[PDB]
Order: sequence, then C-alpha cells, then structure tokens
Amino acid sequence: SRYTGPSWKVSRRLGISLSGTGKELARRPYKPGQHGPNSRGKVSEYGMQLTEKQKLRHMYGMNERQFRTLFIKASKIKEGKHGVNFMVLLEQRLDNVVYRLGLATTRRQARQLVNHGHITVDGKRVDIPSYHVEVGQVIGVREKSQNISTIKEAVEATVGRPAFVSFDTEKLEGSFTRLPERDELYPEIDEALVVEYYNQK
Amino acid sequence: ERNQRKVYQGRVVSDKMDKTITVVVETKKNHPIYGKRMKYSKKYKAHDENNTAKVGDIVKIMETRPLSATKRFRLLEVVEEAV
Amino acid sequence: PNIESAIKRVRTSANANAKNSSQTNAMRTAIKKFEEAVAAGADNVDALYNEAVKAVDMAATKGLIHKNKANRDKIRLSKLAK
Amino acid sequence: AVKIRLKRMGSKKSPFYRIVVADSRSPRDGRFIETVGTYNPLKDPAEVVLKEDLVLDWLSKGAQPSDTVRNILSKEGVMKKHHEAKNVK
RNA sequence: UGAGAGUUUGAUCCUGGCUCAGGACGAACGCUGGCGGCGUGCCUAAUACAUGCAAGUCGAACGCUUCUUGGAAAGAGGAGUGGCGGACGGGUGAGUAACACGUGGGUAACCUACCCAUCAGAGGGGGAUAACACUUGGAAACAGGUGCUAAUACCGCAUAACAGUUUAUGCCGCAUGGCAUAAGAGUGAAAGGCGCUUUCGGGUGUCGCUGAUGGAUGGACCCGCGGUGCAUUAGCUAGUUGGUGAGGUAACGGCUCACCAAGGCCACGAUGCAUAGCCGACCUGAGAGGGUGAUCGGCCACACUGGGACUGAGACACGGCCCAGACUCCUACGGGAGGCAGCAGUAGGGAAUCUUCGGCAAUGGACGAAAGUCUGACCGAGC
RNA sequence: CCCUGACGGUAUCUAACCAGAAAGCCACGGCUAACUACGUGCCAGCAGCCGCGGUAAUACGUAGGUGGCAAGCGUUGUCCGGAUUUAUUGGGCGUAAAGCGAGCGCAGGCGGUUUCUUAAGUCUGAUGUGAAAGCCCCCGGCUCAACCGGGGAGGGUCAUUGG
Repeated sequence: SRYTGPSWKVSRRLGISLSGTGKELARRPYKPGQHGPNSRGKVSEYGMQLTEKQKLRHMYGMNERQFRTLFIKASKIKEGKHGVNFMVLLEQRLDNVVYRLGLATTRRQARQLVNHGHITVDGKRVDIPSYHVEVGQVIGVREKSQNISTIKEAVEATVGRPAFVSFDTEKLEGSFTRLPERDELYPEIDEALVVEYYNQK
Repeated sequence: ERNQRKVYQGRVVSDKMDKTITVVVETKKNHPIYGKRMKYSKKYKAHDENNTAKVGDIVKIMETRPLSATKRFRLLEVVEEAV
Repeated sequence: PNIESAIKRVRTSANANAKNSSQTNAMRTAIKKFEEAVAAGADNVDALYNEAVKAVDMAATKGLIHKNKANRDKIRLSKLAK
Repeated sequence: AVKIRLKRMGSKKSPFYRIVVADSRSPRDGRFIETVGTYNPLKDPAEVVLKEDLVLDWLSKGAQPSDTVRNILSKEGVMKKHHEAKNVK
C-alpha cells in the first residue's frame, strides 16, 4: 500500500506544511473533525514523540516496517550521531532525488514517475522508488521519451534547488555533489525525539 | 614412541588386593556460578609387580591399556615413604 | 522376498554355508586327531603334527579363519609337539 | 574411493558449485574432507578458482575426478602436470 | 549498549504482591483479500494401512533357446550358472542418565572391498552341476526322480615365506617391549576374455587373476574434563573386586571358564524412582543469564513385537533368512501369503499440516571397456 | 570437427488500449494516540488491571467523526524481558516475612609476624586444534531488497612446551 487520501488533513494534524511551503494550513490551521476549532488540554510526552515520528514518516510517504528497518540500518554507522545519519540516509532514496532535482512538483508525482519506468541511473532503467542513490550517479529522464507534458513544465518553475544538488537543464542530468547537513535540511522538526521514540520502541 | 602418555601423583589408600593399589589424586577446581575453589578427588587403580608400596606413600603412576575390568595404570616409582 | 535379486542371494548363501561348514569340520577333526595322539604318547606323532599344520594353513586360504587365528593356532600346536 | 566432485550451493534456479574431495559413500551435500576451488556455470566464460597445489597432491594419492571435474581440471592444465610428474618421474 | 506505569489509605511514607507498555512462533481461528521473489508445511496414535512406483546391472566370464532379415552373418527378445552391488543413498526419535554425545588425548592390544605405488608369480591335472529333455505329487505356493553339458563355477598336486615364530648381533623405548640384519624348523596361491603381429612365427597391447609391503580412505577399543529432578529416595555388589592358568576375539580385558583370596563403590551423593536422543545452533537479555534442540550439517539408536545366526572386506541386515507372538488375508482343509517410521495416497486421532504430478537435460550414486540401463536421491511443477 | 533442455514458448524485451477490474481490521474513561449525538435504565451488556450500567453514560448498543497499522488486522496458547520477585554481577532478619531456648563438639570453611625454597592456584609467550552453513566486519551479483557468493574475525573451563 502507499496512501491516497486527501493528503492535506495530514498536514493539519502534524502542524507542519509537508508540501514545499505551498499552504495547506492557510485557512483553518487546526485539526480535522468536529472538535477542530475547539482545542483541548495538554498533550503527553508520548504524544510529542509520536507526533515527531509521524511528521518524519509522512514527509517521505513510507510505511512503518520500512521506516524502522532504515532506522536500524542507520544505527550501524557510529560516525556522527544517530538521528543525523538517519535523516541523511532518508534523503538518498531515488524519490527525493527526483524531487530535489526538479523533475516533479510533489513527491507523489516523483514516486509515480520512478514507478512507471521513466528514469534511469547511469543509463540503466530502475523502477523501484526505495532505491538507494549513492553520491555521484547521474540520474536521467529516459532519453527515449523525455517529451512529456508535466516533466517539461515542472523543469521550468524551479521553486527550490539546493546547495548539494547539481543539474543541467539540457541533457536533464542531475546528481548529488556530496552529502547534505542538518543546517541544510529541515532544522525545524527533530532528530532526538525520534531517537527516544525507538528506545522503548 | 614419540607420543606420550599421562603420569599422575597421589597417596596410596588401599593395599588389600594382591598386586593392585588404589591411588587418590587430588586437585582443586572452581564453582560454575559462584567463584571460590573447592577440592576434588578421584581414585585410580594401578598395578604392582610385587605388592611393594604401602599407605601414605607418595607415588607416580602412568597410563597403560586395560589390565582388568577396572585397572588402567602401572606403578612408576615411590617418591617419599611414610613413617 | 520381493526383489528378484534377493531371491538369488538366498540359494547362493545357502550353498556357501554348506561347503564352508564341511571344510571347517575337516580342519577341526585334523587338529583333534593330533591332540588325541599326543595325549597317548604314540608312535607316528610328527606326521600328524605336520598334517594338522597343513590343515590350518589351507583353511586360511579358503577364507574360513581370518589370518591371525591361523598364526595363533600354529603357535599353540607348535608349543605342544615341536 | 576418494573422489573430486561438485557440490550444489545456489538458491533455486541460480546454481553454484564448490569443488570438493569426498569419500564416495557420502551424500552430495553432506560430509567431505576438504574444499578445493570453486566453479560457476553461469558467467558465460565460466569462472574457475582453484588452489591446484592440493589437486596435484590428492591426485597422486589415488583420488579420482568426476567427468565435469576432469574437464575443468584440464582447461586449467592440471592433468598435464600430473602426466609429467607420474609417467616421467 | 540498564527509561517505566496503575492498584492497600479520610490523607501519608515504607514494605509487598498482582496486572500492563517490548519481542517471537513449524501455530491455530474470527473478519476481511491484488500480484511477484525466496523460504516453510503430522509438533497428536513408534496408530492400522487399499493402489502404483522407491535396486539393479554385466553377452568383451559361460552353455542354451525364440525370432526377423538346408547350409548363411547380423539386429531384436527369454529364462539360467557366474561376478559385483544390495551395510550407500532415503525415513523416524520409541528406547537410552551411559564413553550415547561434546571437547582434549592414547593404541608398544587393532582391522580395512573398490582406488594409487613398489616388488615377485601366473605351472600342470581332475570330478561335477543348473539350464535342457523326459517323468511323479501338487488347490496353489511349489517340491522330488532319471539322463546329457559349460566356464573367470568347484577340488586336489606342484612352486613361492617377502608373513608369523624361535635363536644369535647391533642400536633403542614409557613396564609389557620396538626396529634392522643373519640363520633353523614345520606349512601355504593363482583364470582367463578382447585385440595386434600372425613363415611354424611365439611374441605382444589392454582389462582381469595370486602372494607380500606402503599410502589413502572407512571403521574398532581405552582414558581426562563437561551438561537433570527427587534424601517425604543411604546403603549397593557374589563374576561381585584382585591373582594363577586355560579357552576365546581383529584386538587388550572376568570377555568366558576352573582354582585361590575377601575384596569393590558410596555424603566430593552410591542405589532406586521419574523425565529426556546429544551437539553446531535458535529466541530473548545491558550483561551474567534463562528457554528451546522444527527446516539445514555431524554423531547415535530403531525398522510390526521379541530371540538367533548365515553370507560377506564390511550386517547380527530399512523394501534378506529361520523360530515364537498378536493382527490381517487366500484355501479343494491337507495348507499357504504379508509388514509405508521410502514417495504420493487413505481411514482414524486432533485446534491443526499439501499432488495418488513431470524428468533423468543438470549434480551425485550402482554395474559395464563403452554406447547405455537403473535411480520418488535429486532437479522442476502443483496446493 | 560433431553431438544432447524436463522446466518451456518459462523468465524477459517491444507495440497498442483503458483510471478503467484491485481496502480492510482494531481502538477512542486512566494507564495509552484518538469525542459528540441518539437508544436503553444495576436491565440488556462490558472488562488486561483499576472498574462501568438505577433518566441527561465520552466505559453498554448504533451513527457521524478521529487515531494506529495496512494485504492484512485482532484473539487465545507458549517462552525471555520489564521482576534486584532466589539478589555471583545484584536483597535481607529490633517492631513489616525472617536469629535454632541454650551449651559441648567429629567432618568441613577461614586464620598472627618473618628468612630460604617449591611451583599446585595465579599471570604470561609460542605451537596444534575448536568442520561446513549460521550471528557479526569488509567486498561483490540478481533493476532494489529479502536472498546468493568470496575473504576475515569470534567462540575452550581445551592440550603441549618455555618463562
């Protein structure tokens, strides 16, 4: 499964945008349902760690088993911290590479582009979105049929291109220069609440 | 004969049988859960060509081959006699 | 039996048993025939010693006693007469 | 009847083989004496790795290859060396 | 890499139990289900088993017989004597608290078909038998009698001691003793087939045959230490513990005998009773630990229940023999036949567990000189 | 030189067509994330532990909404953790559970100061061995991952020999 629901209730429940600052929390910044505008008392310190974890899980649209295995894998580095290495491994998945490069507006669109077989790493096609893109691998746009309507238009309007992403808008090749850093990556949510959430799992 | 057998040490304990003596070899070994060292004993039978050695002697023995239902050792030498 | 090859082994081994027992009894009586004449103190005492030795030796080439049994036997008989 | 034979180590339809010296009564994937090289039927010019200083020692003690092991031991020039050590002295 | 919470009171602190938040599984069952990849699937009755298949092969060891092309040579069938294989591979965990297993050693007390190396032989004779032909008793399964025949089938005679044993010599070892060299006494084997050269040529290639020695591989025995409950289980032993000799085994040994003695084991747990195949490993834990021994590999034990031997290098034998027992089946009543804990499958027990499939193309195994024949191992397919 | 595929016209690759065939289970009083209506009235029912239900029940049964997971989701059974609740690591005995009514003593456990020696415990070096597959570390192949392969470490209370 992935998810198909209204995708905007989700942001109103975390209190974070999740869609490139394009405002879902413009009107009614409160939660969904009857008891939306009428908030109530405090939230535990279990609700806080759960809310941080859900923020990160819904950012990149993955499921709970895969999230937890990625977290367990990031723990075997021991070079740096354990939340930084996590949120950095999270960025190296082929879906974020298409999002950051700029071939798609959303992450759902980028996911459908990499699922339906329209992109290639090093020339060879790769079809599965949880792929692990390493540093220095020019991912391309299937030079067979790169004349599609939405890819073309979403290359023009560059809302955000980062300081670790390289790209050329003629051959349509991009790559990571090097690994990013927390200052360059959502210094807003957390990586410590999420680490504590998995201590008693 | 470049391969070698086992020799031991002990004090003779019984000398009633003809040509056979029981030797007790004693050692200390530890406890598996707790730490301290307990003492441990096992008795061996050894062969005597002429019924020589007596109780309290401190002997050495050596491993041979089956010489009876129970005896597997022979008498090497007497180190220190009792009086 | 069920398998065709198991039916042949039955008669083959029956026949082998027959002749094996015949020849073992031959050897045993040769030896005993020497013993009953050394226990009497009789003339014609080295010839049947020779015959018993030959009997044992021939039984060992017919696959009836191993080979160490034959050495043992010849030793025992040798210590009795020669 | 010591042998030099192949031993299957793939998954289901991607086989791999270890070259091994075993008593002939043993099961194909059961006990063996030691391992002597490797062999890969995929990988279009098939891959052989082997020590070839234990193959020459087992061969001179009466071990015997299977049919495929002999083919891949002659493609390596091990049977010629056996030839030149035995019937030449 | 060591997180805690609720609950005894009118309120409290301490003590204390009970409960919950994490993992995992050969799992079962309720509601509900789109696919691919890799794995897994009788834990219970070691309950009883319809039906098919799971071990044969060799005509280049040997005589016969039936065909297709009266003397013809090939091709394809049939049973028989003889060799080798059937002790592997495959199944299960009932027994077992012990050298059964794990780890570390010993054998100067040991055996070993096929395979590799070395040395030496391979001479000359004899008497049979199945098949076949005729014939008797048989409900059958099957049994007998007469006559002829072959061999790498069988048996004696020769020749061979390098094997064992005894004596002298030299060196040596951990008691018993080990190695090498010299002699002396009695003794022990063997088989051909297919080719090449074929002037009688009498030579020779190859595969087999006999004796002795090494290697390799496989097995056997002995020992130290280690892994379970009960003391509301303290005494146990009479071939029992030791000696002398005799027999016996591959082999040492109360292994088994006759005699002599009165020993052996136990609080450092003997004996008895209950439960259990053991290990690599697997789950959980910060660790120390605790709980399991399913898939896969190693060792052990069993084969309808209980005794025994035979053949063989190797079995006291998983689709072998003989006897007893319970059960099932066919019979002309005199008698006969059988053993899924091999793969499928069935009835039954249970909360519960699959197809009566395809192929030897690949890897391994048996026989054969080889083509090949066999292989429910195994490689694939199905639920 | 020449000769052989059960799987099987299987995996796979190319072309056209269509958003059309493909989402459910548990929970929402406190532990523990997620609340309002109506029905019923110590009944019908619920519960892992506290405990709910007698007219305005966020605790029963429905509807709307919300939370957790998702081709699965819950329930029962079995084991380790939380449990320092058998405590070597790592607890206690005046009144909470817990000093025998007191002595005498065989076996055992533990023992003052010091010189020389020994090497049983203790410490340490070298050699052999602790199979393969597993857990772990590096590297590599299946579009990724499960999975598959190559090279290592680890694991003894082990043995032998020297300090």
